[PDB]
Amino acid sequence: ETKCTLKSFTVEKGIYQTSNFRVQPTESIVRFPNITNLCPFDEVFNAT
Amino acid sequence: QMQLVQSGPEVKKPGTSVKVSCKASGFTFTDVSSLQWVRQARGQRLEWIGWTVVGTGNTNYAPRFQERVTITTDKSTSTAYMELSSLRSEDTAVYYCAAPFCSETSCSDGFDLWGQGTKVTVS
Amino acid sequence: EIVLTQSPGTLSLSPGDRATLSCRASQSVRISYLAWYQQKPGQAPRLLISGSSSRATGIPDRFSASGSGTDFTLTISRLEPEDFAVYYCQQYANSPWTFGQGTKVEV
Repeated sequence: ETKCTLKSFTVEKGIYQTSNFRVQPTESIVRFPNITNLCPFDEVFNAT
Repeated sequence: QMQLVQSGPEVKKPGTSVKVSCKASGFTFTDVSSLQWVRQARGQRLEWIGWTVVGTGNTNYAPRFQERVTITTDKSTSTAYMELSSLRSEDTAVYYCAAPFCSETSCSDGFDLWGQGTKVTVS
Repeated sequence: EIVLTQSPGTLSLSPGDRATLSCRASQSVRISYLAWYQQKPGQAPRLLISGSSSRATGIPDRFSASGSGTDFTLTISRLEPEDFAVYYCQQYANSPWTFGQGTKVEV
């Protein structure tokens, strides 16, 4: 990892900082409201 | 809620055609969903009439109902139209339309939804 | 198109008893395309068991489908007094479908 970070095939003695530490999400959730009333778009457009 | 609403009972005359329809509250005909039509007379066994595929457009009809009944579906309004020609006194009965809860190709083999039915009488 | 006969024709059992009914065909034999329905007077029929192996939404555990052959059987563990109505067997395998005649249970 540090060989790749330093863009070299040899690394000298020391302490080097590398890619970060992270935790990936495990799933997905979605909570839009509950209704299902079919908004009356037809009445506006199809009015005589 | 998922519920079916159908029109009211009607009285008609011989030598005339009748158009029957039933709608849904929150349920749409979509692509996969399909409904059947059943008829119930006064104290008589149920008779199957026909069912339609909203998506493909295929239809099935009874051999005895192959000359005077037509069933059509409109996905946009998700409506069903039955045209019945020359209704007799034997055609006076209650009609019901039944469809399953079939969304995203996930539906069992039973018709849960059930409309109240229309009492059609022709004298 | 399978002509279905439902037995027994009539029943008169004490409430809370265990009852079982059967229905018979003579056309093509299918097991998982059968459903049981109950119709009250003045109301549309309601579904009880679909496919002879699965309950519907809200169906109580009292109803229990059985049968592996051409016979189609249903069992009710307890007869609570609102269950007195007519029952219908229906198949989906065959050509233009036919309902049964109906089994009526009495008090």
